[PDB]
Amino acid sequence: PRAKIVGEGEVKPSASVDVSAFTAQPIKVVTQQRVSDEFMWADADYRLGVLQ
Amino acid sequence: PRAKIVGEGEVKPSASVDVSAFTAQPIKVVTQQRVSDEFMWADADYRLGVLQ
Amino acid sequence: DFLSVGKLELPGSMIGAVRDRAIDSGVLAKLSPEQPTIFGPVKGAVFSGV
Amino acid sequence: DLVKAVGLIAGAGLQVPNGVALDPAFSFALSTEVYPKGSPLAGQPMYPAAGF
Repeated sequence: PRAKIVGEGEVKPSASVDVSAFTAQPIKVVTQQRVSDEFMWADADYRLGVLQ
Repeated sequence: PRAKIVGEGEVKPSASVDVSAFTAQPIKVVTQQRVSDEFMWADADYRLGVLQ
Repeated sequence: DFLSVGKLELPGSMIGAVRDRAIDSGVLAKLSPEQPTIFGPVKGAVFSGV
Repeated sequence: DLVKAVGLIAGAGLQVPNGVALDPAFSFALSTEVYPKGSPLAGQPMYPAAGF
């Protein structure tokens, strides 16, 4: 805001404020993997941590 | 919602309920009144109790 | 078909109140130390030249 | 290409940049230079670069 020089008896004026705003919509994000149950068995048999 | 009679084989159906949403904007109500200073004095001097 | 979250118009949340720029208050207060006086005019004499 | 990019944010002297994100291929293009023995910042990387 900007000040203003006034004298004895002179009117003391006013200023203003310039506000604003922003919005954001919530987005849903996923990711899926298709793993055969025959694979998860070999994942624990040969002890290779492919899924872990 | 209304349930449906289901046989041991028939498909259990789904009902349809519609949920809506209202919105109420806040409103300000104001009641003003002006009384004279002499009157305000008169209420206090005579134990009148008008103001209360 | 089903109950969506679109019919139910959600309000939301407030991040807060941020000021765009850093405040550019002053510079005269940093260069020349404020020497306060009583109310009224001020006046000084300057003797120049040899 | 980076300094002139910063010079667009602090060029007007309004905003103050404090964060920078680079692409892995671009971070290698940044010439490894560092300051010589004389300067008071001797031994410090003059640019983000890679390897440091």
